[PDB]
Amino acid sequence: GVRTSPTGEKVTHTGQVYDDEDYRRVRFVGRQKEVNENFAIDLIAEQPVSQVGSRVISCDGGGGALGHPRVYINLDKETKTGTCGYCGLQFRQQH
Amino acid sequence: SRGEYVVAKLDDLINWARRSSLWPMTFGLACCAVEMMHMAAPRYDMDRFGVVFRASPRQSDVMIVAGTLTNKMAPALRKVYDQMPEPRYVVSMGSCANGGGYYHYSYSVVRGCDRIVPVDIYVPGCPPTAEALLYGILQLQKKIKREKRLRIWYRR
Amino acid sequence: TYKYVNLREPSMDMKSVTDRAAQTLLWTELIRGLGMTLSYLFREPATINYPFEKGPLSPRFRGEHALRRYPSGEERCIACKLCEAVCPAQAITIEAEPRADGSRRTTRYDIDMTKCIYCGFCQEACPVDAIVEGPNFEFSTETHEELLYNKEKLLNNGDKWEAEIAANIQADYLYR
Amino acid sequence: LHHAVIPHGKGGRSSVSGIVATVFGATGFLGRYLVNHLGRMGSQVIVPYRCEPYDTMHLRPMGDLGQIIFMDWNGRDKDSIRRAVEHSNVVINLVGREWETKNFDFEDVFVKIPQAIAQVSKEAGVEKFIHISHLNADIKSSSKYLRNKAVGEKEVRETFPEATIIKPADIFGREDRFLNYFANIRSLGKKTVKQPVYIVDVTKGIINAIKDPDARGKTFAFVGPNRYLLFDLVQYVFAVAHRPWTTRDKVERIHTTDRTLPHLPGLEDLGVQATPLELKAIEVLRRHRTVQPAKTV
Amino acid sequence: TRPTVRPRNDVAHKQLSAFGEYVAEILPKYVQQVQVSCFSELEICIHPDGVIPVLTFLRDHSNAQFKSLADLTAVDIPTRQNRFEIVYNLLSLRFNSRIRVKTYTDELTPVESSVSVYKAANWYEREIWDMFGVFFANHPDLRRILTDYGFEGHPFRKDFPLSGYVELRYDDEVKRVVAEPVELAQEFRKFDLNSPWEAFPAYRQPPE
Amino acid sequence: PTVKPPTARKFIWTNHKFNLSGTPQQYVPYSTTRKKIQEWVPPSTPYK
Amino acid sequence: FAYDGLKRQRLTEPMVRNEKGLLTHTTWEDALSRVAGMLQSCQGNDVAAIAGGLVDAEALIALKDLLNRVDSDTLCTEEVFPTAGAGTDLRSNYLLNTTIAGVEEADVVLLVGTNPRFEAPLFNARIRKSWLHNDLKVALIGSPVD
Amino acid sequence: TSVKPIFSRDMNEAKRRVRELYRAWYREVPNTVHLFQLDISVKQGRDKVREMFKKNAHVTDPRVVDLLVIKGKMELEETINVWKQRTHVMRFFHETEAPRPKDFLSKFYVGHDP
Amino acid sequence: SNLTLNFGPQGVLRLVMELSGEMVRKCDPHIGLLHRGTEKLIEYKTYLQALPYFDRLDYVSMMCNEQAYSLAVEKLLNIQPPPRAQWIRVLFGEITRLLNHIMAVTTHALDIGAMTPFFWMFEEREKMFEFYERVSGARMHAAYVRPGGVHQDLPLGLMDDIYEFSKNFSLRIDELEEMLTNNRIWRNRTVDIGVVTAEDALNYGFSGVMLRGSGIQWDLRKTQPYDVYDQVEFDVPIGSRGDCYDRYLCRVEEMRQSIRIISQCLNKMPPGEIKVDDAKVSPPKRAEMKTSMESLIHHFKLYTEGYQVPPGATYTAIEAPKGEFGVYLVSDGSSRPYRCKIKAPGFAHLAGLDKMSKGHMLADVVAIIGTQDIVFGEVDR
Ligand SMILES: CCCCCCCCCCCCCCCCCC(=O)OC[C@H](COP(=O)(O)OCCN)OC(=O)CCCCCCCCCCCCCCCCC
Ligand SMILES: NC(=O)C1=CN([C@@H]2O[C@H](COP(=O)(O)OP(=O)(O)OC[C@H]3O[C@@H](n4cnc5c(N)ncnc54)[C@H](OP(=O)(O)O)[C@@H]3O)[C@@H](O)[C@H]2O)C=CC1
Ligand code: SF4
Ligand code: SF4
Ligand code: SF4
Ligand SMILES: [Zn+2]
Repeated sequence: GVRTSPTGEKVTHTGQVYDDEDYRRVRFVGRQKEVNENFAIDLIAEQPVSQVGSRVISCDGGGGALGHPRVYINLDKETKTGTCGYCGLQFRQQH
Repeated sequence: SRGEYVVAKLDDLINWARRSSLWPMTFGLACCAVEMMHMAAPRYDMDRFGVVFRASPRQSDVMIVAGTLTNKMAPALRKVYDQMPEPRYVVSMGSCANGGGYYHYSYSVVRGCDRIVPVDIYVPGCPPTAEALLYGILQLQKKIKREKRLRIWYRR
Repeated sequence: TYKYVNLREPSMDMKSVTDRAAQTLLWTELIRGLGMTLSYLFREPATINYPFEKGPLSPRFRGEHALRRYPSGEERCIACKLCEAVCPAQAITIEAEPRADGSRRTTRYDIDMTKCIYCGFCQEACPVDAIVEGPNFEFSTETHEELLYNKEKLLNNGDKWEAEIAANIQADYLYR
Repeated sequence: LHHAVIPHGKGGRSSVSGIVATVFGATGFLGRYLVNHLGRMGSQVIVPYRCEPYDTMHLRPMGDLGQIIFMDWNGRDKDSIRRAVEHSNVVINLVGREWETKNFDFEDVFVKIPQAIAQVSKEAGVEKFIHISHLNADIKSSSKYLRNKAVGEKEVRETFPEATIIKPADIFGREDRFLNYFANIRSLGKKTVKQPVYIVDVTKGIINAIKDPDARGKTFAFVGPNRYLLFDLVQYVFAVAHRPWTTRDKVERIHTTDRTLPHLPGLEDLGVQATPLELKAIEVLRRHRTVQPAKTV
Repeated sequence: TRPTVRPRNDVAHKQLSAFGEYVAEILPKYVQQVQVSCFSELEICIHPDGVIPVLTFLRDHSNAQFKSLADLTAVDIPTRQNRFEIVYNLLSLRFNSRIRVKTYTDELTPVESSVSVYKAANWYEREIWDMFGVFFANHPDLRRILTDYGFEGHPFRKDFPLSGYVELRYDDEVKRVVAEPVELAQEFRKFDLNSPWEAFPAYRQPPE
Repeated sequence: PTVKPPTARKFIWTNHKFNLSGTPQQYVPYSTTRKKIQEWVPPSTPYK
Repeated sequence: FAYDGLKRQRLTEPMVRNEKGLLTHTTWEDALSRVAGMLQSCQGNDVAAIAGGLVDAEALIALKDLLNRVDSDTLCTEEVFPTAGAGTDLRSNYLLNTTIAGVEEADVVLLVGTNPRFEAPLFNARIRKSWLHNDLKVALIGSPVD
Repeated sequence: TSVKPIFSRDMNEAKRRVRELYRAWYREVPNTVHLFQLDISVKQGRDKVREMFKKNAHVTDPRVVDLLVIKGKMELEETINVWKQRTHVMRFFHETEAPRPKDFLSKFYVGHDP
Repeated sequence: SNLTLNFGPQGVLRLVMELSGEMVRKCDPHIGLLHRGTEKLIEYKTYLQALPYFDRLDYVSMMCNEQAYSLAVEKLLNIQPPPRAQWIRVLFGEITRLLNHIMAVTTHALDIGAMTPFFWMFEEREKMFEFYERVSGARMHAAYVRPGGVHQDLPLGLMDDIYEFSKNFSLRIDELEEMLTNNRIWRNRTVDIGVVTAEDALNYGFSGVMLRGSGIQWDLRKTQPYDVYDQVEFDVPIGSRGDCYDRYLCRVEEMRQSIRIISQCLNKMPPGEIKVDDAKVSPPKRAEMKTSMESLIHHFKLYTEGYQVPPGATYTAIEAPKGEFGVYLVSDGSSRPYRCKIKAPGFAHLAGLDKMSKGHMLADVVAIIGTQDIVFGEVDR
């Protein structure tokens, strides 16, 4: 989910864009500013909250040894989802 | 116009003759020389592209800097570059020639051969494979293909 | 347990002396060398037709760097800075901060490809398989600063090359 | 002042100098040493080029990474000039020809191109503009060079009122066309008086005019420390170089004497000691080798 | 401790201890220490006046016969008043053995050149001049061998920075490779990697 | 890949691109972080 | 945790007043010339000086030597200390004379008019360590702060 | 405080060695300007040799000036024998370097360096 | 008077010749043209980080120098590799020996003028670089042999291809030897050239073929054996005259005996792990890094800090194809070396170049620089 400064220069997933009066835009004159158009903070918000029937859930990011270190998430808060600290996936106890 | 067409065909002819007959002068500085020798070896075989094996510096078309450029040899690099007739080209090969590489923070290493000579093609790797060096040489040939010396001369 | 190369005495009967003189006057071993070179004339050469034919590689090959994503679009890198800690060239520069959803992510992930020694300690130090040294070796540039990759270039390398990187990691991760 | 343009470092190669310079005509004799001396401070130099990019290769070792930005430009197109000056804080104009071509005469080069560069840099918010004219520029001059160059000087002064105009007399260096023109001509001697200025002094003067805020709107005259007659100058060039393409305009400009302008400041007001010919003419003319110094006025 | 632990060779340990006693009692004029490491390597720490008498002994004595000079090394240790530690690695082919001969100097005391004993040293200690600044007296051709010709300083001294003080670049004004003060586009990032917990209690030094 | 196709993702490029060095679509490096030290913006009113 | 104010609202460039009375950016030559032109016209009590809370001793004695060259003794701080009597002539009547560590040796502490929790928090922590381990008797004259 | 000497026993033998080294450099400078075809005058190279000798004039230790004479001999050997190029000879003349600020005020203007 | 030439840098080498017409009176090799300050950069980097510098010293003998540094660090750590890692190290060390002797013989023939067996044997060298790329991912600088064993196990089907290579490689040695050994022009360029006596070879610090060409029966794989060289069966070629021709024959026979060793290592490869099973030195598997807490802590601390090596000094020398390659490693107790002197054979050989080229001619200097296999990366560090 890219956005654009009033200079026409694209805004990265960090939020970086050069200022209007900054000379360092001259490196993009006649060339392109290479930004990635798949913002991970937008792509992780599209994932469904996984409803599980346990109090403690585990996540390994999928794949087993192809994912991240396996972590355990407590699901005692019904107010809030329990987000995996590595992959950003989030869980909820269904009761 | 007619003269624009004539100088366009003449640019195409002289660019064909200069890219299809590149003669390299290879600086065998370090480990990248071994992979240049594999690019000359029978598998990848530079000679079938018109790229001859070990021409002399006073008639070569491209200086391949292949290996670490130390402080002790940077004037020798610039001197051999100055002895080359024009059009001369420089291919930087591997990380030490490109930016200093694994010896970037060394006291006795020139941090990239583009502090010494003007570099046309940067081939990255440690060492870049002989197939990757050959990719860089073909990209040099494509850069020679889109030169516009006589078109700009007719327009100047 | 040792052998003497070049400790043969030549014979001194008239047969072997005439053999050595025939070898001198009739150039027999020079004809042997001509015969070996003539033998290679009538062989198929080892030359592949690059760019249309490619040299054979393995799934372990260490080419151009890329940053991978999970199969949800979330990037794998969680700013732990093991890859710039182990980088023998100090080619990696990382800066991080928590982003808007609280995730531990990088704002700067730079790899100076001209400093890089392409040894792949960053992919084997990475605990989440984020940075990989993928299959691409044909990425020569015409300018020095084009070989100074920021995070956007490496994420575009991951998006460009993920279909091949994931298959190489699938073929190789049981040896790791 | 913006934060990215504050000078940092020790003034070396990888430092920041705060100069964002657009040097028009950097692929020539003065642009060579100007981009050299700007790049050793750590300046963001923008080089617009008309020629083949191969003829820009020697400008590439002159700075750090990303410091020289090459871009295309047409001298009749204001759009590419605006594309090249819209980030610069100083615009130097070094566009010139010793001869007229079929596509560009002296009026196309000395009048229309500097007026276009100065006007577009005026409407782009550029602080500093530098125009390079000739010391012998005059409206009623004998050579079309000096006539159109005086007209271009007047136009630059009336379209960029804070422009620094610089008058070098006849510049000598390694890639010049003053001592090398004399050494290869194998025209005569007349009553012509010349004081030649050295190219590193011209470059130091251009940079000290970039850095000085009191040089805005001034007109400088860059002249050497010794005036020579034409005949014994040419004989001293043949004496150093060990010897016994042209136009009529170059002959009109060799036999035109270098005028004395005391009312215009010079290299001594920009902190530049003028280097005499007797120290650097050997460095210029050692190439032409297969000595009594020249008498002044 | 069978699979993963390197096995101790007590035979070579006892033999090198006996030969260290032997060298310490034949040459008490110079031998200051004799030590044998846990992986069975012998070090003879001598006085710098006895470089030529010790090295000619081990080269020529029929129980030693250390004919080969494997390596010659200096080590910079700035916490000593004799900061440089000159290391001679010697190989006996008759007795299939290696010995280390270690001496010391500061910046200004010269060490006697061992080119009379082993001609191999003709470059090695020459390298020690280029890298450390240790002068070697009565050397035939002592000059720099590895650094550039106009290089000031000695690089392998530990008070010398990782980069130099000067860097080279081609300058087009003077048409020449020139030296300028070093300025990095990115600083070498010093990492503080030492763990604050003691790793080896065997090497624990007693406090004050 | 006709026999064993790669595992498809929503982020993998549907349009592969070749080496773009020497073109206007080439990569240009830049700092991907924001401004660190904030400056004092002086107030727009006079001091009287 | 106050180090992130060290990277906000910072004065990074010299500023002078323009014709509109607005602070505008300038170089060091212009700013120091416009200050020294006013310092050369002052003498006596025409020029004064106030030091803040975060000022080092080197700049304090720099400005004191500079304002003594103009013969100006009006050198002030913001935190008001009474000059009645000895004033600042003797160092004893404006120091923590015992020490911070000397609270460990004390048995009775009288805290007058102060809230040492938020004025000097580690001095309060040392008082609590003496209170806990040495059974210090603490009396406070002032508002009943915690 | 008794040290082993290098070549000299006191300061006078060391000044003898400094004097002969300066004589050898003074004789060498015209040949150095000639065969390297340097752009400097012979007087300017001799002033540089005088500057490089007077840079170390404060040393009152015989071993230190012994090593200085030895290093000047090595530089002279690299100059007579054409081992140095033109660049190595001209590195004594710091030409392309900017003039460093000398007073307090310009060093205050350009940065933080004392 | 007599002639003085400067064969300059137009690896790389500067040569100052004092000639007396055709003869050579003095040969001064000016080196340092590839001095990069490797063994100062080692001092600021950890042991794992200092490992890839050893690939780039003798850049035609990569895994040999990896093996020598790994043996030095494992000696200071008082740990040993598993047996399978030892057989893999000896296997790839002899493949590296084939690489280096092909480079040596074919460039020594290329400089003299026989330019054809260069092209014939670099296809075999291309196949061995494919073996390196299959085992590690890079064709030359593998960073594969590490302290503790090797980095990663052999991929399946690699040993069958090493078999198919080794079965055919003796015919390649035979056709090289057909082109050069009985060739009268090759013999006239190498027989009377650079005769080195055995006493001067021991005195000059020569090692390897430079000793064994002169009849000295010394090979460090026999006398001071390392990983499993006491368990393989091979012969050591010995010269008779100390010249360029005997050193050529010694290198051809060392290719023969390396093929013998590679056949024995293919037939005797044991099962098991490839790192030391101390996870405080060699890193754990990635499957157990992502499951175990101790293994994640050890992964973190090995790839950021590294293992602490106990304080001590060692000189570990192996038999690289150029000779005795030594590492004098000094550890101060931290996870970075205090000192790492790199002894390489080409330094002492190029020091002896001046004696070896006395009384010879100018075109014999290139033969003597060929018979000492001089890679200037290992000479200048
Ligand atoms: C007024 C109008 C006329 C003006 C004057 C011109 C007269 C004719 C002159 C000759 C022809 C001019 C045009 C030259 C070719 C232009 C197009 C071109 O460059 O095509 C490229 C093509 C090869 O494509 P490439 O990019 O190499 O692809 C590699 C594949 N893997 O290339 C090819 O397929 C082959 C290219 C061959 C080029 C022509 C042959 C060489 C010239 C012969 C005549 C001159 C020399 C005579 C002999 C000299 C002495 C021996
Ligand atoms: N003796 C001297 O050197 C003196 C020079 N001057 C003035 O100083 C300036 C620079 O001098 P100098 O270096 O010698 O001149 P050069 O001819 O060497 O350089 C001129 C530069 O301008 C470019 N240029 C020329 N004509 C045009 C055009 N029509 N459109 C676009 N670009 C063009 C050239 O590029 P390209 O390569 O494409 O042609 C080149 O980069 C000139 O204005 C000259 O009149 C003043 C006094 C003395
Ligand atoms: S980039 Fe690396 S592999 Fe290549 S020559 Fe340099 S050190 Fe050797
Ligand atoms: S491959 Fe090696 S040098 Fe390159 S970024 Fe990764 S760890 Fe650093
Ligand atoms: S790429 Fe991997 S190792 Fe590097 S900071 Fe990101 S998660 Fe850590
Ligand atoms: Zn997860």
